[PDB]
Amino acid sequence: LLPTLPKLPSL
Amino acid sequence: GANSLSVHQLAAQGEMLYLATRIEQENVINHTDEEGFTPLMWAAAHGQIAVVEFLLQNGADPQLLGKGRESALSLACSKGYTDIVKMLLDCGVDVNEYDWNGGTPLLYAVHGNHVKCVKMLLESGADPTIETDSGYNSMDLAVALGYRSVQQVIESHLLKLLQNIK
Repeated sequence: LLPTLPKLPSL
Repeated sequence: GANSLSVHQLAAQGEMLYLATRIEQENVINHTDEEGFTPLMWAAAHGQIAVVEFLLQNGADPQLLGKGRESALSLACSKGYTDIVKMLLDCGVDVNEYDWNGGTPLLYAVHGNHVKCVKMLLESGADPTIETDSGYNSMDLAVALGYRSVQQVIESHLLKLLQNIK
């Protein structure tokens, strides 16, 4: 429930 | 507790006061973590509008790129955080940075069907012709994914670009 690592999605 | 949290986690949780203390007790406002993410990037990626504003006002570098060439902009565009996107654009950030994921802020906004983000990026000169690894530009993505409202906005912009070329 802690914020997850920022991640850009695949395109 | 908060003392065991990174400045990045504090930003992402929207803990304004705790963050404000940590960046005054030291110069960590632009401190990059193991992935090269700054607190601003964590706040952007988690939609923490008030934290983003605080960080920007206090000197957080909005243009810094992560180890994958991520920006706070591309993170906020992928999630459709329109207010955060606008704030970053008002800083004069580059909109056409191509990252190691084969993306740009516009490609992320289109992929997420975030029409207001798309409009803003286009007005700031985002290039709808830049392609993904697989050869899809912003128009190609909109058509394939069936995001007809995004497609419509890109089309109106393409007409303008075409008018300028003639």
